[PDB]
Amino acid sequence: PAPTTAGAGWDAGVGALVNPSRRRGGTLRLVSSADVDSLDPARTYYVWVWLLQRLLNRTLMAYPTDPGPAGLVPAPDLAEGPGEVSDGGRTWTYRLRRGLRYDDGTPITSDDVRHAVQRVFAQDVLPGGPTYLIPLLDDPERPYPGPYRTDEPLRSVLTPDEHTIVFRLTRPFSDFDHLMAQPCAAPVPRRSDTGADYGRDPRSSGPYRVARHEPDTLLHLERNPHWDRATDPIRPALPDRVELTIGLDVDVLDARLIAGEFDINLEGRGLQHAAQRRATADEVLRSHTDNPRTSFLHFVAMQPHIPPFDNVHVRRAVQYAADKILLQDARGGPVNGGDLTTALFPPTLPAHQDLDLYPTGPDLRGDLDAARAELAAAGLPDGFRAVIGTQRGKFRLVADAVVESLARVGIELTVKELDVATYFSLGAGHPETVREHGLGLLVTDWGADFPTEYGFLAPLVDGRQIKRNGGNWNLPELDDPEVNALIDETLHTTDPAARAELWRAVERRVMEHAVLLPLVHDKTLHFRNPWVTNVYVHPAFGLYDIQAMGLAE
Amino acid sequence: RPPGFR
Repeated sequence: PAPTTAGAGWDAGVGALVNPSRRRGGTLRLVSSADVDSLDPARTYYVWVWLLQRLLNRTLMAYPTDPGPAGLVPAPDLAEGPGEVSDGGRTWTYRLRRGLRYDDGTPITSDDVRHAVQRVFAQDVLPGGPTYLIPLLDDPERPYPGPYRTDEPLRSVLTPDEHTIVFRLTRPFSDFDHLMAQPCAAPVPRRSDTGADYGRDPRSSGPYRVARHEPDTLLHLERNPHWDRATDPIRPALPDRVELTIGLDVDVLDARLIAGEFDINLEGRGLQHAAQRRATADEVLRSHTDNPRTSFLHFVAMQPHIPPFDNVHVRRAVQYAADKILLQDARGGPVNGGDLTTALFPPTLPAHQDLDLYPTGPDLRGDLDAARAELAAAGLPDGFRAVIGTQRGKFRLVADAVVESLARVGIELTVKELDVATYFSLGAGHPETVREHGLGLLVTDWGADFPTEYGFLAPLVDGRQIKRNGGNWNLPELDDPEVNALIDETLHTTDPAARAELWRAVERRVMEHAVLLPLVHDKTLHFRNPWVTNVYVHPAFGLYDIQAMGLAE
Repeated sequence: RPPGFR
């Protein structure tokens, strides 16, 4: 086992590949504390299930097998080249490779990519996955009801022949290749589409297919005999089989992982506290551990619709009075609490910049003079009473640190815990819940659904992205027409450097509003057993790229 | 997306 033999070294899989190999064979033994959310490629949102989807299904574009920056740029997979952009970023054309096959030996055609995209529109039958494609492809004057309610194709998606697909968007969208790399755009042939039941027998265009799924118990993958290695620039497809054990307690999982009973943790939520201690303090175990950024941001939102948070000076007071050390310590410091940040973008993104509008003093513990001055400006010099919304666990400990921080300047906060299961949907994520319970501050964590500035920031701050019926991620309900207009400009800007500059302007404007208080970029500790080959943290996921892995002989 | 999660 790993505790008795040294590994590649601390962080060896962060920005590089550990134990490179082309050796095929063996069974990759994976573990997760949770079952998949779905085996329908359109109905998944879990990051680790998206990783699993790289074994099961190909897409037009896919993130390349690359530990460096280029891993963030979608590469041709089923398509012969990247999307060809015409009409100002409004029309995207792809050409499909010829002769490709599903696991049942039937052909992949452009009709199947159109069908997959159409399926997304059937939210009454196929909820659970990303819906970015809907506003880009739906005609508001002639709405598309999905492929079960009409057999007329979506008018914005053309298939001039079996190997060509054309997407006619409602507006420019610079990041369209990224949407083609999401699993909901993996082809689904209509002939095999059993709708609500698709996850029970999905077709596979990837190097593996589902052999057995027992809910809460196991998922076994075997090779897809019709996948063609010569046609796949992404996937080495090394193991003969992949076996996922499901449902273990998270500490039980760490223990058995470190003991060698499983090879890798697919779920990828990192070592829990006990194993984090064990692993980071033992010389041999550190050699088997990577500590990447996950690209998640932990932050507090302030909601102008909840008095007195409508006043920019109240919001700035909170920013100045935040004890950044105490808050990081609540989330795992002094040594394991993520990476301190004063701005929003993760350093994976081109726009990432120095921005600290509200510095918290030479010790980062709060500038209380600045905070009090802001409170005087708000006409509340002695403070005020407010409520912070959170959920039990780590979010609660962070809320407590906020309470303690702000008490120093007379802002008296009461904590309101919301239902854990629905926190992101019906709790923090519902504008009516937030108003009903007076949640002027909210504690949350956010990861982009694709590794770009738009994917990361638009859902958090774009006025058009306020979700009035739940699942809202623009928590302050910021609707600044200048912010919105800048975002629009990025979407039709072809030059990546001009785009970065525009996004720097958006971020600065968002911080001027002071509605988001960034706390840390999250970090995690992944453990890798030394006999696993090709282990690397995928910069697009913050998790190991499962599909690239093999087994040493 | 939101993060993972006695």
